[PDB]
Amino acid sequence: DDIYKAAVEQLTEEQKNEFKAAFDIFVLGAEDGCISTKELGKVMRMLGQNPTPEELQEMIDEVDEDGSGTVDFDEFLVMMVRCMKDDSKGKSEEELSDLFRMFDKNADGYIDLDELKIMLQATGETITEDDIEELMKDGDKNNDGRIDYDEFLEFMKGVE
Amino acid sequence: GKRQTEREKKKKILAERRKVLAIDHLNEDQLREKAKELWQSIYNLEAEKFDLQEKFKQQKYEINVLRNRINDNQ
Amino acid sequence: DEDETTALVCDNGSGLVKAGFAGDDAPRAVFPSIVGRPRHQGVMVGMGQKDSYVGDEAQSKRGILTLKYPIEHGIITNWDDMEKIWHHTFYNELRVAPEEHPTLLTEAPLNPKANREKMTQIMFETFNVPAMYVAIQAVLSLYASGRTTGIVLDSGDGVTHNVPIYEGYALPHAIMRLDLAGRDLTDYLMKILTERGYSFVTTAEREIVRDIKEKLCYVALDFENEMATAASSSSLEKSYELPDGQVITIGNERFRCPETLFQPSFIGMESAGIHETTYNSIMKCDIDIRKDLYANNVMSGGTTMYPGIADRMQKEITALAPSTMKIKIIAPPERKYSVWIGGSILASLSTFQQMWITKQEYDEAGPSIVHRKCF
Amino acid sequence: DEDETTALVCDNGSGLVKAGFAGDDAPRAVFPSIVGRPRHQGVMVGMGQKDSYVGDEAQSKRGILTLKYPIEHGIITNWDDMEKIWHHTFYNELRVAPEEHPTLLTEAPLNPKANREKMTQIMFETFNVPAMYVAIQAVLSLYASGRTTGIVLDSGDGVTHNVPIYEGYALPHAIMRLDLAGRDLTDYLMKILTERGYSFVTTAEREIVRDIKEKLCYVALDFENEMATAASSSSLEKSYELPDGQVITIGNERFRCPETLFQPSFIGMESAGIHETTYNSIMKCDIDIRKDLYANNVMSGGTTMYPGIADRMQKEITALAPSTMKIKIIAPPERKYSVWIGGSILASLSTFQQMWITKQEYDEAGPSIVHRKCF
Ligand SMILES: Nc1ncnc2c1ncn2[C@@H]1O[C@H](COP(=O)(O)OP(=O)(O)O)[C@@H](O)[C@H]1O
Ligand SMILES: Nc1ncnc2c1ncn2[C@@H]1O[C@H](COP(=O)(O)OP(=O)(O)O)[C@@H](O)[C@H]1O
Ligand SMILES: [Mg+2]
Ligand SMILES: [Mg+2]
Repeated sequence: DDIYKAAVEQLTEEQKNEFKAAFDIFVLGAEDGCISTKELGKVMRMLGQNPTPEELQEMIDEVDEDGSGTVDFDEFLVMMVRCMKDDSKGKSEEELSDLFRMFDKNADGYIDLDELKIMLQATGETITEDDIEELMKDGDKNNDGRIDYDEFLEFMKGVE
Repeated sequence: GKRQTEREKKKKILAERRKVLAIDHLNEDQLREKAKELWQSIYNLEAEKFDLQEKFKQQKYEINVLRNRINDNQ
Repeated sequence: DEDETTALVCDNGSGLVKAGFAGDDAPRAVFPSIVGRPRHQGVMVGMGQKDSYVGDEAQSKRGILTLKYPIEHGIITNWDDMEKIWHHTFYNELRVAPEEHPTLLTEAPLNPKANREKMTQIMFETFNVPAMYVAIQAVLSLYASGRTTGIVLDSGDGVTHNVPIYEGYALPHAIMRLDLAGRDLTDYLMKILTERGYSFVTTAEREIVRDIKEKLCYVALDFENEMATAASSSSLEKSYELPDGQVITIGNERFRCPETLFQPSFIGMESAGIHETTYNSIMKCDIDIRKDLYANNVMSGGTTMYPGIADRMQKEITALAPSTMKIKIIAPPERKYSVWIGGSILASLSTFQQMWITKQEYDEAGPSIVHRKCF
Repeated sequence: DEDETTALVCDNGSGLVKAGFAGDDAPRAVFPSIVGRPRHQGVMVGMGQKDSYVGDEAQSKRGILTLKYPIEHGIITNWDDMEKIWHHTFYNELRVAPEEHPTLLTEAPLNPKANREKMTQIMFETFNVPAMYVAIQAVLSLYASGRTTGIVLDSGDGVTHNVPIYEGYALPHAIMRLDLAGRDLTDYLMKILTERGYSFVTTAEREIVRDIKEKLCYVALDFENEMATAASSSSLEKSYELPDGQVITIGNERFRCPETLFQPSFIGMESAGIHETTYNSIMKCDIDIRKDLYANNVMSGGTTMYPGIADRMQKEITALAPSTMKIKIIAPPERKYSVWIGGSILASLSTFQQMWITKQEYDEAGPSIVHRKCF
């Protein structure tokens, strides 16, 4: 699926290398190599965060969808990418404001829907309905008809 | 009030920035090397004048950004 | 900002400020001339704590601010207030820098010459406008009507001016200013509503009652007969829904409030009604053209949105003047913007930049140059 | 103790003391404001024989101690009692030394200025807190709601305060204190239970009956009709299991006890119900914003855990005020901690240390400096 490679792309190499070499703190010998779900909470204490029963149980629910009682390495990477939200070691904002200038091609102060449609089709994918619809739900909150720099920053947080 | 301050602050700034040449005594070769240097200086000044103009336009753009952030605020 | 260096057009009308760009049909930033100031001192933190509040911000924050008028009947209180409101208009509302656009301004009729000299000097020092021109709102309303003959009744919020102009020429000898305006209207209505049981002093209720004047007020065709029939007048009596939700009912007061301008003896003015002021103005000048003045009278101002001024005007002038020639008033809809439109008209033609008041002329001759550059 | 020098956040609410560290979500040490003293003298040895008993220790030792209130409706009895309870809170309960952490405290609305000056002076001399700040609980509850507009109903255990604040500005001219609170509730319930056959005077039964109020009490939708249908009401009548094991049954009293705040004439107050006190408070201020006050009312206090205040509140205000705009109350669960949360919020931002009340300012200007440093 595309979530596995998106998690690959949204996380830096040093972080994931340390994550895996440090997950290898539970394995000791003559083991399957994949530790029980609950032990995952313990590696998190090593990470420096102090999560809570609500998030812990939810996050537990975020692994092992098919119901094997065990976690693989790709689910491991997607959950880790889904845990700390400080992606890209802090997404920038200045060049991003330049990119805000980029979304707009009529120099008005905001992003028109037509400008979004041309921007999206310039990638190579055409327009489908769920695309723009979901992109609007992600970007906007009150039907203001445009994407300003706050909604701009919010929508793509962590994305490189 | 401030009538002379602004004018002579500007003239003072342009005096420290620019360099004055005792052109009358300048020798043949000296006119050569210096008019080359002056033309190159004007070249660089126009270069980052154009840079200033562009970046003026973008700072206008971020004014646009912030003023729209304000008008939405009501 | 437009790519072209077109001029700024700003009408600082006595009661409303309407600003925009030249070549535009309507002003972009239009706000009332009220200014709000923090009623108390600062102890809280995290938001607000700003001194000057202008425009719709102050309109929303009317209750928390002492509402003050930087100008009343032309008199200037504090130039800093104009400085701040012009800053707000140019940058927060017009999103324009005055460095690259000359300004055409309109001033109240017969404004002080000392006022002009001080305002121009503070303007030129504080701001960096390239060029200047200021004109009387009378000729601006004339331009909006586009007819060189007529007498202009400018009904601002501080003064009402009657100015005759024949074939595009000003007649200062027959120009008069009357101290009756919106302020008086609100005051008189305040005292009548006090006699109706509702007694308020603060400015929020001032705006509420001027809104009532905008919506429900009549101009009585016959005064005492209409109060006589307004004794009961269940149908004729009219009600308003105040924003708090209470229903406030008013009857004869609807046409007893504007009547005071016509009948100043209600609250004690030696001057008679404004129709008398137009009448005297007319006869002061040569007899012959007076008929044309009768037939070419124009009325201008935000108040003109009310009904009843036209019929009353014509009937009383016909009563005073002989009824041979037919008198008819002209008043285009939304004429409170008309002055600003005329400003755009001034910037339309290519001769207007022959007499821009540039920076160097002011630097040479000081403010005094305007004494020779405008008139 | 945290390695960082973060501030102390302590809500000395009139009825509960909730203390902890800044940056925390909930106070760590929360105890009622009762204080127990030895009912008799010392002859035994080997254990106990300690004067002051505070917190859960006194709760367990309620029977053996005379239970006294160091504060009632804001009035201060003995500063030594506060000294001891603060010692207990800081060292035995919070395990913190006040030397290295500035303290943010919350005080009951409209507390005496002399009370503030004496408490601050004894505090600074007795303790070694580096810096100080004290604030009214009204703005703290506002911060917990996170909305600058609204009227706060603070229902403590000694006083109920109604305070309007519009756009984060206090309105002392429309703030009132009512002497009805938990004490009154317990008293009235005591007399009704006396008329039910059970007559107790001591404080243990006071806590039992306030627990009954916490568990079983109703707020009657219609009063006399509900006693009329509560005549028999086998299903509607509700019982409680007292810790001794006896089953005590109460019917209409469940909704006849909180009703007294709404109907003070039951035990003789000139002031009408607290809804009238919110109503008058609202009209005292300008008319226009009153609608917003109607729509932005907030209620705070430990009592708010009871059901029925919201429906009664809205219905009666809609009965008193016009029903055009919709009135809705907001009350987050577990709002008795909310004030303390707001204290943490105050320590969250980096501007808060600009106005810490340091030791040297107090040493220079005495206690009087607070008169200029807080307000
Ligand atoms: N839409 C409207 N309908 C009726 N009256 C209005 C309206 N807008 C403004 N006014 C009145 O016009 C007055 C302001 O007059 P103004 O137009 O500023 O005079 P001037 O033409 O000298 O600038 C205000 O006091 C207000 O009562
Ligand atoms: N969990 C609870 N449920 C119901 N009522 C409570 C609860 N906890 C405390 N109370 C009531 O709250 C009162 C104390 O109010 P308090 O919260 O101290 O007021 P303030 O908000 O002014 O500090 C006590 O008299 C008690 O009856
Ligand atoms: Mg006018
Ligand atoms: Mg309380």
